[PDB]
Amino acid sequence: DTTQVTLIHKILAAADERNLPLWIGGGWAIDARLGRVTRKHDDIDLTFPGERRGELEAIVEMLGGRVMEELDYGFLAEIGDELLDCEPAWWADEAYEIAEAPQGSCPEAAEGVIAGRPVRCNSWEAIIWDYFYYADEVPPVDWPTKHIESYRLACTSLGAEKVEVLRAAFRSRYA
Ligand SMILES: NC[C@H]1O[C@H](O[C@H]2[C@H](O)[C@@H](O[C@H]3O[C@H](CO)[C@@H](O)[C@H](N)[C@H]3O)[C@H](N)C[C@@H]2N)[C@H](N)C[C@@H]1O
Ligand SMILES: Nc1ncnc2c1ncn2[C@@H]1O[C@H](COP(=O)(O)O)[C@@H](O)[C@H]1O
Repeated sequence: DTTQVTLIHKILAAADERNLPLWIGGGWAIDARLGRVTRKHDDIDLTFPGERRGELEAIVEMLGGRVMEELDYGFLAEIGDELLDCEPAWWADEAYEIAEAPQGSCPEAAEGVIAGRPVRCNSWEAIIWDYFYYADEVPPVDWPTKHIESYRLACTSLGAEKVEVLRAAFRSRYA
């Protein structure tokens, strides 16, 4: 969506004004790290400081949107027709961390680009990590192409050995 790209800019601009860091996650995070739009994305994934949820909600409402229901891992919001999938991160020692995610999931540096603009986005490890859950719940043979090819891009970018080490950590933690 041209709509999603512009909505991302609008959200980040509003967050910047509030000195509120926000990380782009999921599909858009992959494209941000690649610096190229590769794929339609169902929604916009956001990671936010859990202790400043109120400020994110205010941004959403400022933009004519609304906060919808709680999710198992965060909350859902909406601007126009577009859905915002929002997950909190919490201050660790010198960075924010998503609960039950790899260390370094919310890097301070803006390490991606969307439509020429630098953006904060979740790490490759954090991105990959969520595919592990997905694989436990949905047989990868039933994954749509949009998710399959994005997963493979992430694996290509991170490297096969690092992915398998991360998978081992995932399996071990949840066994
Ligand atoms: N960090 C711990 C959590 O990791 C994963 O959640 C991940 C969710 O599955 C992600 O949501 C995605 O998957 C959900 C379905 O689970 C879709 O409804 C949603 N549109 C899609 O973006 C969401 N965008 C990020 C979140 N980390 C696990 N599925 C649940 C776990 O509690
Ligand atoms: N049905 C699902 N169950 C669990 N995880 C999912 C599901 N769909 C997507 N995901 C994960 O969430 C990430 C972000 O999805 P998206 O918001 O569609 O970009 C994907 O890259 C997958 O890792």
